[PDB]
Amino acid sequence: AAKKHVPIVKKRTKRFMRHQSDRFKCLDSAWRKPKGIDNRVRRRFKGNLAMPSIGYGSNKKTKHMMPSGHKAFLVHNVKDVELLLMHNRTYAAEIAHNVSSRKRIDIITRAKQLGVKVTNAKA
RNA sequence: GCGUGAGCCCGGGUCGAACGGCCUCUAGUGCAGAUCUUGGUGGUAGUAGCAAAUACUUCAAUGAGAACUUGAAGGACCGAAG
Ligand SMILES: [Mg+2]
Ligand SMILES: [Mg+2]
Ligand SMILES: [Mg+2]
Ligand SMILES: [Mg+2]
Ligand SMILES: [Mg+2]
Ligand SMILES: [Mg+2]
Ligand SMILES: [Mg+2]
Ligand SMILES: [Mg+2]
Ligand SMILES: [Mg+2]
Ligand SMILES: [Mg+2]
Ligand SMILES: [Mg+2]
Ligand SMILES: [Mg+2]
Ligand SMILES: [Mg+2]
Ligand SMILES: [Mg+2]
Ligand SMILES: [Mg+2]
Ligand SMILES: [Mg+2]
Ligand SMILES: [Mg+2]
Repeated sequence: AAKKHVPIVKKRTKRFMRHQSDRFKCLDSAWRKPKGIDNRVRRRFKGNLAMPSIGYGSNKKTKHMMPSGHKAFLVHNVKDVELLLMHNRTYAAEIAHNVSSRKRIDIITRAKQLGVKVTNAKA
């Protein structure tokens, strides 16, 4: 179980999609700030896409925290997962994607010994 | 799943030989436009159309397949500045 923490509030779950990326396939959905002189999104017309702002920033107490209350730490081996020995209530280990199956099993066993949560343990 | 965001990480599939994090150093380093360059691909669309030069028809053979292959017969044109 994670450390006691204030409830996690996101202030927003949507992704801030790029303007007209829904209409043009040459445009990736990744956010781009519209620099056009006449742009309605830039000028903040009612009923349009919202632009990201620092006001959407998450609470400093719960930033980078997954819903279980843990912060993800990427591990590539057993020695990496052993760095979380003193942090099993604040940090959860995420096994790197390019780790072989046997090394994944070793990391999972060591994390079970240490009491460290693994976010992608099932395989 | 994380980040306000650019982005980052993971699960599954495909795949087959290299690759990444951190601190510095470096630059031919970030694209929707430029009637931009090269290449590829659409709707239009099975659409416009394939209509000058009189014209083809019967039987048989060949052949998987015959109006525009061939034989025979008929009907026609060029009509000696052909
Ligand atoms: Mg978000
Ligand atoms: Mg103006
Ligand atoms: Mg090879
Ligand atoms: Mg350049
Ligand atoms: Mg382009
Ligand atoms: Mg531009
Ligand atoms: Mg072109
Ligand atoms: Mg075309
Ligand atoms: Mg037609
Ligand atoms: Mg015509
Ligand atoms: Mg015709
Ligand atoms: Mg004719
Ligand atoms: Mg026959
Ligand atoms: Mg004919
Ligand atoms: Mg005549
Ligand atoms: Mg005559
Ligand atoms: Mg003469």
